[PDB]
Amino acid sequence: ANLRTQKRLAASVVGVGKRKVWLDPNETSEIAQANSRNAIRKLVKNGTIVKKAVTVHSKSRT
Amino acid sequence: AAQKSFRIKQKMAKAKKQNRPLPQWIRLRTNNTIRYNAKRRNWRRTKMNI
Amino acid sequence: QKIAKTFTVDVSSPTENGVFDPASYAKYLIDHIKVEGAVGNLGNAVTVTEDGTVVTVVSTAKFSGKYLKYLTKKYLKKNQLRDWIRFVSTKTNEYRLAFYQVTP
Amino acid sequence: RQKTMIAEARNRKSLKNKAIMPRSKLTKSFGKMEEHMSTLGHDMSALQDKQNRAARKNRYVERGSDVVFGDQDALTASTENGVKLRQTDRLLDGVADGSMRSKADRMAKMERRERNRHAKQGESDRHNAVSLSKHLFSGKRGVGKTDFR
Amino acid sequence: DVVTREYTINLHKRLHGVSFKKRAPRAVKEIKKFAKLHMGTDDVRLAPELNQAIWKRGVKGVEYRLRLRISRKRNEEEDAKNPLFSYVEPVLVASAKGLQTVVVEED
Amino acid sequence: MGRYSVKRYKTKRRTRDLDLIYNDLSTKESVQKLLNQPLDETKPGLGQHYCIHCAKYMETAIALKTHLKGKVHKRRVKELRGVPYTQEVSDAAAGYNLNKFLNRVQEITQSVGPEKESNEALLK
RNA sequence: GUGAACAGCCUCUAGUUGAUAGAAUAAUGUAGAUAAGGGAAGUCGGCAAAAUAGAUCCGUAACUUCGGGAUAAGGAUUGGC
RNA sequence: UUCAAAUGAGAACUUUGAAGACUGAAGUGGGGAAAGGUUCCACGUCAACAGCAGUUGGACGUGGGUUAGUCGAUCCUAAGA
Repeated sequence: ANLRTQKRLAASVVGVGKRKVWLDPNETSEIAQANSRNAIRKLVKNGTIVKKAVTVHSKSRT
Repeated sequence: AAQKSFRIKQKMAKAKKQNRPLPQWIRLRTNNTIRYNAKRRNWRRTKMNI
Repeated sequence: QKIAKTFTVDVSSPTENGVFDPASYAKYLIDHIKVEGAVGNLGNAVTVTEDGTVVTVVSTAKFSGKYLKYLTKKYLKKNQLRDWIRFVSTKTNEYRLAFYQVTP
Repeated sequence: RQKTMIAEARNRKSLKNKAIMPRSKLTKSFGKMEEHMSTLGHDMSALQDKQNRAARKNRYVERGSDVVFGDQDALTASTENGVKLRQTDRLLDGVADGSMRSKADRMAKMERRERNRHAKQGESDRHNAVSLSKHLFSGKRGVGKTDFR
Repeated sequence: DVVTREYTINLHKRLHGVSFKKRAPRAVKEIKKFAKLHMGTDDVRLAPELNQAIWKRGVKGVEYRLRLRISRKRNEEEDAKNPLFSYVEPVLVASAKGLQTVVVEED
Repeated sequence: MGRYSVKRYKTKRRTRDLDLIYNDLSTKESVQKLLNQPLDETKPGLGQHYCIHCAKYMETAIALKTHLKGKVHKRRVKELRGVPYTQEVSDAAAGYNLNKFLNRVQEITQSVGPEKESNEALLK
């Protein structure tokens, strides 16, 4: 259904922008049911959401 | 503006309380004339000008 | 004066599984160990050994655990066992290899 | 082989634009890993041995308790409410009988018809229209200061 | 009749003289139409991997000769159209030339 | 192509050819006369300070050494360092008489080969 | 980062993918360009169009409220290692 | 802009995933001042509107939410009344 709210809440609780949240299309029922900070923390501990850390910005040629 | 005076805030609070559609049970009376309230207002269309 | 540094890497789990060749790993480390520029010019200063479960390296010259990790992953990809062999560190200067969380 | 591998790597990299998922935290399946293990041609004997290890949640699917409550039947009745939670509804609580509730809903549906015909944005929008424009139905467009561009 | 016959496709045949802005969408439409004409079905689905391959070089720089395979699949139940169904899938090759259509046996 | 190339190599704007350059350089008596002109007014150099190799008038007196130290003049010198060749060489290569071409090359090497070096040494 | 630069150009953190679309590319425009040879010849009228254009060195007239004019004009050079 | 999946009677536009993109830090970001005044957010729902569709909304219906001995006013004064 709708997951933008969950994505925004997860981004806020993690501390990164809303574009840096990964979700599993295979497993969506749990994330749809989850709507609390404790729920997001427990699921990210479970590893259903990744941090997808910052893209590479090399300076070697510089 | 987060700096309104108390009377201004009271006016806005009364406007917010007023802002509602008609209760459904009104139409169940006898010899009724109210169809839809014409005093309903929304922020997009009408401005109360305080 | 100079203090030697020791690093131990344990490959017990995957080698006992049977998808690892510690002797070949030791041979590769001996052949391709690089110190100060060229490869093979080691001045009898850094030695390696294998016992069948743990690979231990003792270095007196310039060396780093990050560089050891880099060489380990380079050999991992050369043997084409990446995406299946996971590298981690048990504690300071001590590392181990393990599987991943397939859990299907 | 090397040309095929470099082509596949170039296809799969996509490192430039967004990101690359870390292999240490991605999830896989032994069903998928079996083909790669076979291609590498290692000892599958000490690999499938971990399959029976998964025999822990196999019995956990059974829980009992009316065979997990006897299918989803309370949801259908609990979702019939217009609003959830325990709070006073100035529309729902006004009328008790369901027949009169349906009557009121029908009355509202009918009543909105006139505004729908008038194409108003809703029961609240009442923006009227002026019959004529002072700035569009007067003046003489002579030389000099024009009425407008 | 579930069959699998890896074909070959050149984009230059059907992307010549088209707007730079819509190179990739034109490629997608031509690919689906080519699958339609060379199979004879009604429902065609593309592969995310093929989408990655076609867009990967660039929006206005799609490579000419790309290798693809087409799989027939029987449609699921309650499909009012037909059991016919085509699914595409990419596969990379060392050299674009030197290959022709080859049917691959089911395994 | 409608750009810098045509705008710089348009038919109006042409330069001398390496063949005539080689001819005048070889001619010892022409070396002095290429610069010892009586007077000129039309050209911007007023018939003074004309670099033969670059084939241009310097328009002043002190820019001569500047252009000589410049790399472009050295580039032209390096280009002139090559063998001149002519249409006869191309004709001989394209399935024609080779004895005459070989005799001409031998005579060139025996007579005018060091002649360019001697003229350059005498001039500078 | 490119450089004199808070110019423009590409990227990072962050944010967006919203503005009706699909099939073919005829004439008549919008904004741009390009054109062999002549080079302003008609055009009220060198007006939208082009030329030098950045930096370093040389030498810079008439006139003068001697403070400017002046980057006057022109010429030589511009890479990589 | 592209593809897949899911929801959904019904998907060029809803959600997620997979790609491509741009804004390029004197931003399409992060806060605010005037002004705006419940639009913030949650839940069920789409006849009326978002010139097109909408299974979506800054739309509809019901509710939740702003905590100051230290932040500003309240204290003082200027041109003024």
